[PDB]
Amino acid sequence: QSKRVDFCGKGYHLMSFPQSAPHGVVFLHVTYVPAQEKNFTTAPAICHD
Amino acid sequence: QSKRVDFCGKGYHLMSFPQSAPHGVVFLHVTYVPAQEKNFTTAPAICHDGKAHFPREGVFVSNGTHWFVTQRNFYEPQIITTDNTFVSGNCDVVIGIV
Amino acid sequence: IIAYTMSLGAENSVAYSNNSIAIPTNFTISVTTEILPVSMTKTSVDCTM
Amino acid sequence: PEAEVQIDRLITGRLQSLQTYVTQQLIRAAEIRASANLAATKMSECVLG
Amino acid sequence: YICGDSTECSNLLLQYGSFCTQLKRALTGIAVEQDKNTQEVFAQVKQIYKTPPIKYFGGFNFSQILPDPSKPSKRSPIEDLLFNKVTLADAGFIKQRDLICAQKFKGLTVLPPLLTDEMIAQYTSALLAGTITSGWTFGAGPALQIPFPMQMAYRFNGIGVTQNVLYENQKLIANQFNSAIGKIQDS
Repeated sequence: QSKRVDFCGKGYHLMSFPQSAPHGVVFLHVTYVPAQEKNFTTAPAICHD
Repeated sequence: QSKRVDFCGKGYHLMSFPQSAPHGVVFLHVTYVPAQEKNFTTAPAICHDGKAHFPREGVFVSNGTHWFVTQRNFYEPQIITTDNTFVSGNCDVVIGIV
Repeated sequence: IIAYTMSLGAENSVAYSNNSIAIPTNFTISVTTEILPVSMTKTSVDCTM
Repeated sequence: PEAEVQIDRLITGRLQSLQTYVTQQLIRAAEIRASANLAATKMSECVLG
Repeated sequence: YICGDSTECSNLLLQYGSFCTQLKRALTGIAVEQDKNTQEVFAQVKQIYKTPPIKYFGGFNFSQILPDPSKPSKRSPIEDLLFNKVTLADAGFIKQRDLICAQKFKGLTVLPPLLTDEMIAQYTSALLAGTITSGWTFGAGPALQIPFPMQMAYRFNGIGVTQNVLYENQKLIANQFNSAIGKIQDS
């Protein structure tokens, strides 16, 4: 599994499957694509006591 | 953010900024460079009462009197707790345990 | 104009021992440039001219 | 008038031979450059990290 | 190469003119490119690092890869073995029955490289001293010393293996490493 961005397809890479082709190879890059985001209010730290 | 060494500039890579150029591209590689290091006495493990203690994320260092856990790329000493360390084995098998 | 054997680099002996470690207490945010070619000038040649 | 065309035949032979040699040297130099870029990448990513 | 250099044959290469200069430019570019290739591969450090005079690294024996000072080449046993297994045919020297390098008399010379074998060996020695005494820290800033078992315990965490696996089997891992380095010369 590769952490290289867009080396193994667009998105967060999970798996890849080779397939034989005439004079070449075809990869089926299984990537994790985020979807349906929602806005939230964030903070760098929480002050308790 | 690339973990490949010297692929995105010298140092620990943080960001890069492309710039347009005639017949080319110019990258501005923002890297993290450590500086102002100090010598510390280290140990692979801490022997408390027969158990061997190893750091979860950091490193055991000493200032000469007391031992601390600090993170690996920045000096930030912390008290050696069971939250910072994990227990594996006993004290008889680790070479250099203190 | 002088001629010389090239200085291959600075000389540094790392203070190695079996129980000493060096950890930085500060840091430096460094920005460096990398100029790298992409394309070249497209030319077209007339045969008979 | 006849030695000129004989040596022009020979000189064009040596011109073609030298141009062929430099074309193969440029192709092999591109191959060695690709191998050396791979070697430098392996040095930086295997030895320095 | 074209003309016998005892003749007016060279007075007809002016009829073609810009062709020999184009080869001399192209071969000069190839030569500078080869020197650039060697410089990019081996000059990865700006400082020449040295090992400590006590070569004890927690049981890991690096004597077959560190340079041997008892030999004038200042190379490792593996490097001294590698230069002996390549039947080298360069002629990058001034020294003048005949061998294959009698092709110099036809105008075909060999230029010596900018970095000699000793300087490449010193770059390799600096890289080895850095990666033994400092880990990956010398390649991303200043060299930071660390014990080599502690370095290997950092390197076990990079592959998903906890630190106590190394320290409870340090002698075994050192013996496996020393056996595996010794099989490189045999292979």
